[PDB]
Amino acid sequence: VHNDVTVPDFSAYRREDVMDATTSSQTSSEDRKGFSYLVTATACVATAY
Amino acid sequence: GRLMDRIRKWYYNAAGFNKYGLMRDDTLYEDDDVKEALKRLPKDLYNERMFRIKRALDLSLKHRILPKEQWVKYEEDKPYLEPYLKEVIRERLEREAWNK
Amino acid sequence: YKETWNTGVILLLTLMATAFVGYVLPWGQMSFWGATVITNLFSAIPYIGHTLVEWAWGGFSVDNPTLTRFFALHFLLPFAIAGITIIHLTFLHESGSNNPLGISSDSDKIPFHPYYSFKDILGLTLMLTPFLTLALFSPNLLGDPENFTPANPLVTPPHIKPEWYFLFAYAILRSIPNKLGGVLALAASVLILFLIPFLHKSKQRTMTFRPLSQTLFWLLVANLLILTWIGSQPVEHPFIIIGQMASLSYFTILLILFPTIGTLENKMLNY
Amino acid sequence: MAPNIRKSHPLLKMINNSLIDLPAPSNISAWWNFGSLLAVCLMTQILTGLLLAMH
Amino acid sequence: APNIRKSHPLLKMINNSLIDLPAPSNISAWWNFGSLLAVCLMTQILTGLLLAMH
Amino acid sequence: TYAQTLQNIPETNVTTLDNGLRVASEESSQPTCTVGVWIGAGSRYENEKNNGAGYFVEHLAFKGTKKRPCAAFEKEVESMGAHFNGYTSREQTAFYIKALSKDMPKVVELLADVVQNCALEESQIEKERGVILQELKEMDNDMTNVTFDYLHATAFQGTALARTVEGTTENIKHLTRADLASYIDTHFKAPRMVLAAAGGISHKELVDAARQHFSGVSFTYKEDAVPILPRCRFTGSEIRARDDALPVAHVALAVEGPGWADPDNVVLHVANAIIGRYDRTFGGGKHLSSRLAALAVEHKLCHSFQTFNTSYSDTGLFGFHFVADPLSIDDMMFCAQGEWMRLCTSTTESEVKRAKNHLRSAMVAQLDGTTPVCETIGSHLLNYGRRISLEEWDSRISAVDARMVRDVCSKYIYDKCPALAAVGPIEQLLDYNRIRSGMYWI
Amino acid sequence: ALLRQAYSALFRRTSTFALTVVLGAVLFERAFDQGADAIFEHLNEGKLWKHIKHKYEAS
Amino acid sequence: CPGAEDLEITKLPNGLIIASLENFSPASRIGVFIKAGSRYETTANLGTAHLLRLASPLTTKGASSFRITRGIEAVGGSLSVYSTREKMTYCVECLRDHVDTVMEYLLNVTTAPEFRPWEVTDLQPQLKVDKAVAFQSPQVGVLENLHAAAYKTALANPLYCPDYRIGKITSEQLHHFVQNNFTSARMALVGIGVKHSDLKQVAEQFLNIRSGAGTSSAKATYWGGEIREQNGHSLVHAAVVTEGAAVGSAEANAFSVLQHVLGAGPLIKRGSSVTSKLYQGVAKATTQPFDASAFNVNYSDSGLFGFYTISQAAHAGEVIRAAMNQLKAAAQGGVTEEDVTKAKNQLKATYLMSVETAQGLLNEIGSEALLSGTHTAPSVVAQKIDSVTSADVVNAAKKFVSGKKSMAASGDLGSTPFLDEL
Ligand code: HEM
Ligand code: HEM
Ligand code: HEM
Ligand SMILES: COC(=O)CNC(=O)CCC/C=C\NC(=O)c1ccc(Cc2ccc(I)cc2)cc1
Repeated sequence: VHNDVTVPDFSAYRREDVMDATTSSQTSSEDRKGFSYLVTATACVATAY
Repeated sequence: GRLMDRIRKWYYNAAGFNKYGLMRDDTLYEDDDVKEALKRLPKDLYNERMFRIKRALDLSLKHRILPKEQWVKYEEDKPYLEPYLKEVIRERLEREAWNK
Repeated sequence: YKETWNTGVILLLTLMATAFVGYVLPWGQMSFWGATVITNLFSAIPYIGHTLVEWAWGGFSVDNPTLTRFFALHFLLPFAIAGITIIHLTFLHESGSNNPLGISSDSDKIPFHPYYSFKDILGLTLMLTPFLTLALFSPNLLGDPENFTPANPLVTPPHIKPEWYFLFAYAILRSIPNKLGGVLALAASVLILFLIPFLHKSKQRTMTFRPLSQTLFWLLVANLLILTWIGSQPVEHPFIIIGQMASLSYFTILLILFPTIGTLENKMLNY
Repeated sequence: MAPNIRKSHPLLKMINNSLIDLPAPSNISAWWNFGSLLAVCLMTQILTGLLLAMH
Repeated sequence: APNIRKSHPLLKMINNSLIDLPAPSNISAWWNFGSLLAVCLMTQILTGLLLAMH
Repeated sequence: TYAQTLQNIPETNVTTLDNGLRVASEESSQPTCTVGVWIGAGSRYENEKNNGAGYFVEHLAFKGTKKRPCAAFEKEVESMGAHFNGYTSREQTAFYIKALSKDMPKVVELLADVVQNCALEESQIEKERGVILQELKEMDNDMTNVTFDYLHATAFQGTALARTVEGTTENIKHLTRADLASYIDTHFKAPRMVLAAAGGISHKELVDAARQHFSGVSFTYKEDAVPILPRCRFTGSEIRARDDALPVAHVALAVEGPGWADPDNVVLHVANAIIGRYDRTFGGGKHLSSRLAALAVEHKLCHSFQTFNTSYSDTGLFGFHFVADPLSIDDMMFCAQGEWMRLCTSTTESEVKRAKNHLRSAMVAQLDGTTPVCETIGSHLLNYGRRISLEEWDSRISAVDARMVRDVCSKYIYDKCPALAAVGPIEQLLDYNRIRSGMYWI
Repeated sequence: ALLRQAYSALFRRTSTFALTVVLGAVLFERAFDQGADAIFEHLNEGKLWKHIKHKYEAS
Repeated sequence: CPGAEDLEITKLPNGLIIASLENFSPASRIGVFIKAGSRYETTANLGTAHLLRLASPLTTKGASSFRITRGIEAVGGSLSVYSTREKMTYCVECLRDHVDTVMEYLLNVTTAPEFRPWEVTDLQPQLKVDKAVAFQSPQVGVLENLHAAAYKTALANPLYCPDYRIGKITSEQLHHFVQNNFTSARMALVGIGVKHSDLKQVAEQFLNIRSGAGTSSAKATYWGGEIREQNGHSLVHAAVVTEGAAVGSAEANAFSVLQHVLGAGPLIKRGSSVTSKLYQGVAKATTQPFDASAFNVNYSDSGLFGFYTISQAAHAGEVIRAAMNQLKAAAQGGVTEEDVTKAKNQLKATYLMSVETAQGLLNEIGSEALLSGTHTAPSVVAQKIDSVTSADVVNAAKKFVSGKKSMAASGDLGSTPFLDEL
């Protein structure tokens, strides 16, 4: 049945800011992305030059 | 006076698509509206238009035309599509002005 | 068939450019003075003008660097043409070939082979004859002889005219008495092809059934013939005025008389 | 699979999909020939071209 | 129709051979040389012309 | 006029008992009516050991009490024509009866008897055990739902919200009289229950009954306290259940919702109206106003699709679900994600003008009859903490315009990691990344 | 928070993301060049014509 | 500021009945009920009723397939067609300040359809579909057959265009179905949330299509045969019935009560329904899950009555047999004068709750307002209900066991019984 099914534990791989199943993941998003996006944006500058 | 009529008739014999057995509306370029109209044609009127063209094509390929006596005559030319088309177009014109 | 067409134009443009560079290689008097006048045409653009030319010549005036890089160009371009020809043909195959009557043909089609493979082999031999006939019995008919004299950067020949296929252009560039005007007129004298598709007003696709348009069409052809001839002639009366007219008339037939006759025509069929 | 080896060969299929089974108006004139000629023309310039460039 | 990445007789290609192309979820790094070889070719040709021009 | 018919609707009355219960109801003229208890309970309040109580209970809440066993209960109810039905979501259970305004009192008594003195016979449970277990082998073949559960199951993954309401297979096999009891005991408490009703009933006359059966006043402050719930973490992710043996595939995409309170939910629903929903039988056809509906038709994109704005106490899901053939999931998905973007970038005043009028009448049809009017009150008090009049709801809608929508949808949609749940022969749709990538620019 | 302010006013709008790489790279170049030039002219002190220059530059 | 009102009901010269009723709800719901349906279909033009139903959104002489859909959606409206074997119902819903505009289409759709050859042939494949969805419920498959297995004509005609005729219906056929049926005397313009002084101004000043009963319907001849459909499916559905009463014919109210007396549905979710003779009656014979109830339909010139079962295929037999013995022991003085007193409330109730949903109300007002141009107050209807005697009931139950019975099935009918074995 579709009931005996649950998402396994992705804590080993979770980003620290969203490891606690009781804190909104929406506060710590702005960052998680701003960053990966900064790597990205920078790489883009490196390329450009 | 009978000028326009005098004129139209001339041009008609001038273009000469009659020489191929083609009605005025057989020679219409098929844009989107026409395509649509042609699909609305009654089973037969379409099968007939078909022949006429596949026959005109066969001519153009042979380089010949129809004997004088089988040509279409300005007044016997049936505008079998003009009405269906104006409707497609009148229909479209709406959808377009309504999207504002 | 817009895409099939636009590619076409690009193709023409390339061929035009290709022959230009090829012609300079033999480094004859024309080659030179040709290479000197044509590239100089970009010097009409302001700011990046004089400067763009520099790359071209690879110097401050036509010299070796120009020649060698032109050879590179010429060697390469053809291939580009062969490439775009692939796009050209490939676009065409989405729609099928047009046809003389300008009406659907699904109602009756035939395999290219052997109907057209055979029609073409013959066509090829029918054109090949004259072209061999010239290149075998009168090699220099179409070619200027001035180009049998090694380039001399110090003396531009008195009787200077480009190879025939560039005369109409030449004539127009020569029609407007202004560096820029001439260039522009020129630029548009060809670039106008891109517009033809949007200047179609007739309810029918081909001229076969539009005598009016037809006459206007042949008028244009002949108009072109003249412009060519005019290019063959020196800048003097009457020629100057004749050239000027023919140009106006070229542009006008394309920009106004075709669309206008085109419409009128429809109203005469009662559409 | 496919029967004949002219419609399933990722190469041969092309010469056959664009030069043999290609559907064409039963009535195109002679003004449609120039297309090919232009191609034969190109392919030919290139030959004489290399041959030349070799000297 | 719908998207202009699958019906454009040109754009469809860059998308039919370089984007939607199905690839084993597991090819290694020894599969990379393919591209490199390509980038290698196109690159030689550039320096090549530039050179041939002198 | 519309504006006026709006303000004539009788103000909904409310009063509280010093024990926690709250009583409300809208008076009409109808000789018939509906009444019910709206408990703020559900699996959301369940844990790993008791997943399935709110359900196992909902199942026995109709098999009798201690005062009057099986037959007697049903018998007495049937014999007066009333209708007793109920349900239980993840965070809102409810038991309600439809009957003649005459029996207004006698009814309340019964309601008060199921919620408080539920029987719970040991012969009945071990019977309702075999049955729930069946309502599963069946509910399992309702893809639409097999999907929406999975969506929850990974959207809120790891938290309590991420559980099925019917609860696990193991739990329903082992729950005990004991465990059931507690659920009732621990959860069905007056300050968390709402007595709602609508029809030809007098407000006083109603409350009076309450005072008599819903007594049992409390002493300590503990009992007058509403246990605040642990927040549920949204997590961008996907869960793919494949079976190329199924006829169609169901997909569901979503972002984290705002949560009941937020005044933005209005804007959001206005949006969700713009894209609306479609389904094979819609006579609308290629002329429908929903861009997606239109495209969906033009290219045979899908058997059906729909927008949703599920809201909860603190959070919520916002997205859409469509069913399609294995060979169009893609195109479809794509067209959709696009319409979503369109929202955030170029929604016009016309697109919304229509959307509004639509939402407007949709909300009005939410109050079509006694049962649904009631349900609106039960749910309003329990969630919004009062009653929101159509006169209000309407004004809140007249406020929304393009600019509003564009900002809100950007606010909740634009560049947000989504929750994805797909079910069926879903090979053509295939990449979280690619999907993520579809969350921006267009 | 810099990253947040970053993500909000820069890396979000695809339009401004780009506008950043541009005005960004700009600074990067200008700066990088200087550094490398300096790290280099420094590792080769008194060996570059720019260093010997004054022994003949009659001034 | 608003209060109470009265239910008006004018009747123009041509016979176009107008039923109003302002209840000040924020939303109106106008409709056009019509004596139409697959009962006026002849062998030669079957399903033409059905298609006419989906052909609702097709262009009219005053509005395009487009402008009708976009024009209605523009106000948050809705347009739906509902029909029985003998009654079609076109009706739009919307907010009060817009009714004005939704009307144009409601009018145009039912009075001036163009049924363009193409829009039509381009819409026929839908029948294949619209039909396929409905039929997912075996509940409907057995009813189609019953009617045909209990009739010779009119009512025997299927509600969903038969398979063979999909795609062969014509524009001519549709038209003659409208010109010959949707006539002013067979039409009723019923409306809620509207001023009778307006719902009127429309019907008259705007409606055209002349009057006259158009084309009488083939009197319903009763047949009484059986149709067994073997399909390997897991459950066996079945309904055994006999001519019942007709519409408004006192003799119905009896069945309508004998309906509730045998148990016609549940009132408690996941219940046991003890007030259901039939149900309870079957449980005392069957061991595994099943379901049974009282079937009852009332048509203008006929009707049907019996029970409908659903059960596992192995028990299918006994479950049906028990369904009968429970109907005999009921037709023979085994009806407490009190069971009758209860079914009377259940019936008073059920009815009363059906007037809650704006849709449910507009249907009661309409049916009545079209079959007689009258409206029996709610206290009068409840009067004709209790005016039932224990005899009328025990008789209803008897009128059953004697007459010719018709049956219908579907599923693994391997252990299911034939009509002749009851
Ligand atoms: C090297 C360049 C070119 C080559 C080798 C070439 C070749 C072809 C070929 C093979 C065809 C198909 C057969 C035919 O209809 O003749 C074709 C068609 C066509 N080409 Fe070109 N082409 C070239 C240049 C152009 C140019 C300069 C134009 C005009 C701007 C053009 C416009 C077209 C068009 C419109 C067709 C459609 C044919 C039809 O009407 O059916 N092509 N071309
Ligand atoms: C694109 C088709 C081609 C055109 C339109 C073309 C045209 C020309 C022209 C106008 C000349 C000058 C001819 C003269 O001296 O009278 C020429 C010369 C030359 N072309 Fe091409 N050519 C083409 C392709 C090529 C290619 C593909 C090569 C080989 C890469 C080539 C190699 C040369 C060489 C060696 C010369 C110099 C020798 C000579 O002038 O005879 N050409 N070409
Ligand atoms: C196919 C890829 C290529 C390879 C594998 C390649 C390789 C080489 C090699 C081995 C040399 C001798 C380099 C040396 O002097 O140490 C060379 C020279 C040269 N190549 Fe290429 N080449 C390639 C393509 C081209 C192309 C496309 C052109 C332009 C048509 C070109 C133009 C030249 C020139 C001008 C030289 C002579 C000048 C020099 O030696 O630096 N090459 N190439
Ligand atoms: C075949 O090569 C030639 O005929 C070139 N030789 C000459 O033009 C010899 C005489 C030089 C003097 C003047 N030429 C021009 O004014 C002239 C003007 C326009 C063109 C057409 C053309 C433009 C760009 C381009 I790029 C190509 C063509 C060609 C030539």
